[PDB]
Amino acid sequence: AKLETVTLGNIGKDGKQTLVLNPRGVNPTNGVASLSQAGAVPALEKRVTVSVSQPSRNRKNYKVQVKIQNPTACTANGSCDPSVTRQAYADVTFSFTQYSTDEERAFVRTELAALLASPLLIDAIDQLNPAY
Amino acid sequence: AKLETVTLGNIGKDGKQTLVLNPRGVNPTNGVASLSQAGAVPALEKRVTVSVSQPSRNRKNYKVQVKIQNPTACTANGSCDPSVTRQAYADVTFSFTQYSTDEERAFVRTELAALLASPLLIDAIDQLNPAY
Amino acid sequence: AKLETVTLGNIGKDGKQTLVLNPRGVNPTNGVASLSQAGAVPALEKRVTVSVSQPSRNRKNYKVQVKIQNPTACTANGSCDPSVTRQAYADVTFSFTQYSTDEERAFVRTELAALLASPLLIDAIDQLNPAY
Amino acid sequence: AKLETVTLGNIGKDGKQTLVLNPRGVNPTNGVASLSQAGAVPALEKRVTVSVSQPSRNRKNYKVQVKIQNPTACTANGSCDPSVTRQAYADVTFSFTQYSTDEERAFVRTELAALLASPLLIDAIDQLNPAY
Amino acid sequence: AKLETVTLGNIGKDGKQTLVLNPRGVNPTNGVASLSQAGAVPALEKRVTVSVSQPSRNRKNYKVQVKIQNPTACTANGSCDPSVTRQAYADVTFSFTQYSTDEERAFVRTELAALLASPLLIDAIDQLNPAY
Amino acid sequence: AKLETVTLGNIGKDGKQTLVLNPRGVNPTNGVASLSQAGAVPALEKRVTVSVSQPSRNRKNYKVQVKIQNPTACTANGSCDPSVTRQAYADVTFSFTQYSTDEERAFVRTELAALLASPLLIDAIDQLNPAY
Repeated sequence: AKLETVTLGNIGKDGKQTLVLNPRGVNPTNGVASLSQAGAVPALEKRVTVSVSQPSRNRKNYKVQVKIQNPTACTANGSCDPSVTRQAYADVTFSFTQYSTDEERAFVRTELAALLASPLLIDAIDQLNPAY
Repeated sequence: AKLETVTLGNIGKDGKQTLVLNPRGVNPTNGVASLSQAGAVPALEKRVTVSVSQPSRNRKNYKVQVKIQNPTACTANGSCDPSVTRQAYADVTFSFTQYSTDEERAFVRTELAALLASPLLIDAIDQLNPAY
Repeated sequence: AKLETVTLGNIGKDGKQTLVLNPRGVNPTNGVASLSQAGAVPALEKRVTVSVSQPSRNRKNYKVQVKIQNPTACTANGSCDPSVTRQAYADVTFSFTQYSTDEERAFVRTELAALLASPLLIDAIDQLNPAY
Repeated sequence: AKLETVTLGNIGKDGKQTLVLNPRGVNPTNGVASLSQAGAVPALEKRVTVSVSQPSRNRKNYKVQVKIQNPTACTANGSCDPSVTRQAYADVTFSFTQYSTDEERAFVRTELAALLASPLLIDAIDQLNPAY
Repeated sequence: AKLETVTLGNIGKDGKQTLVLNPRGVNPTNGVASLSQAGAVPALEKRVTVSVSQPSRNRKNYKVQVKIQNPTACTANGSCDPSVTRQAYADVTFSFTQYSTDEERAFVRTELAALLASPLLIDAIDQLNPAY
Repeated sequence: AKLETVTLGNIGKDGKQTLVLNPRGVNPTNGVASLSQAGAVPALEKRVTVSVSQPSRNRKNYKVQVKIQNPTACTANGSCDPSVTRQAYADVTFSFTQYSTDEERAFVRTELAALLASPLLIDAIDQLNPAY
């Protein structure tokens, strides 16, 4: 699409947070758009990436994949600038036949958005206990 | 969580559709919960799967992964029972340090759900045109 | 150029048809812009692609190449969504020395456009009989 | 068709030039028609060539291809007769199924002629800047 | 940034010249933006290029590099269109840790700009004699 | 030139800082002049270096290159003297034919200084986002 500044609301465990992702570049040799929460230092800011890839005689399917990467920082022992002490990642990969309709594709996008909101996925992701 | 019958609403290109996923089994040797829209014949019904997996000395990270799979069917040439004529898949994989807080995990989950609703991701998925 | 939505008229055997090509992305790893007649399903829509490529120590010449690809579809045997039952392609490849003037290049472009309108090229492409 | 003398008008950067291509032969071992602006010396005259080639069990497709070759000359250093000091080439290759209709072929030819007049294709060829 | 038309003033040995660099394209397979003083023939025009490159598990540092390339042309012996008879190149490469602040980067940028105005660098570049 | 103490003003993100570089030596086996902001401890001070190199039957071109190296120090972990916890480097490399005029070289030098002040390069170096 148009590589706007995308800004998500009603985010978080709260239900009441927000994230502004400014469009920190497009192509990096490898056809991947890129966004990131304007932060103190490059190493420290949340990120997202989106890429679509037309089918090449090799893999015959359209393939969209999104990636989230949130670093967390600690002003580690008595030092100065903070250190990244772990990262939480997420990435989806959609796969669609050349012959799929946009109604089909849109259903999959929205089905996953609804599924992430479900009580089952909340205990799978928030609480990390499995499903019995 | 508890392996309920999950029912997603406000789904679809419309914004006004709904999906009931009935809990068609749990463990299949490989720790994967499993649901499916009760449909005419096995081969023909929407699916989802959920798995979280504790870190084992090998991979040190908790890893949650969801998978969507929607067959689309055609009452193919002058025959009887319909055939699957293509499938649209999606799958996410969350990755969290052993040392991450649920606020972090829940934030990643909700950011992805909000991002799937954003205008940028809609053109990537529904319309498959990339980001410029 | 600016990746506008290009809209060609007075097209066709008629001389009286029109084609709107909406700019379905730019870079796909391999510097190829891309347009497409917004159509029912990905596999089914007309396309064009444009690429220029500066000379790199290897090939000393600027090289422009455009590509046309029109699928033609049949609601084949008593099924549903139609199948692509053939494609007609065309592609030009312009080659210009680093030392060429734009008048030189523009002449070649317009000569080829004029040549495609000529009686000789019409029997070569439309009617497929050669030239005697 | 008939290997007439073809004469292209409204050519050039101007829009107001013309090219007379006189039919300097047909077959040269390899079924290639051939034209040339009657010029001072063989090496110095603009050319075009046309070939169609019936499908042979090898390649199952009819294949038409046209080739432009315009040499540019300089009465280089205080000498006599001019030299070719570069060439600008263009060539198309059409590819059509045995099962294609002339309407299909004609649409491709006219689409390509229309496309060479478009503003986007002008910056790729005349100004050589790519598409963003 | 936005790939504007950059126009540098107070340039040159004089201190009193100006250079218009028009944005002749962006990506050419390898993520390199590109500008050039619109000149007679491609081979003959001044150029500049800019690239940033996110660190990839390989090289852990952000790396920005700018490149200048000015051909000089001679209406070479008794000919026509001139030939390029030498080029003067310059290229910078900035290298920054992921954990650097923009104040740090801005300091290096402005330090290098001030340093090119200094009396010492002028005898190194303009006059090519070393430092004693 | 004469290896003066160079002192750059109007430096920095501010535009309103200054840097004194005192001439801490010349030759170190490999013909490299050398300067540095007098700082607490060797490991901790800003640097610059300049070299010209006459062309030797090998590389036929004069080649001037400047290098910036700014360490950043943190009175890290409840210790004493600080440690260098990252460095920001920059280096240019000018390359001139034996047959270049100093006006050409001076133009490249001043062209690169103006270019570091331009709005485009500022977003490349300070903000690290590329050009679109």
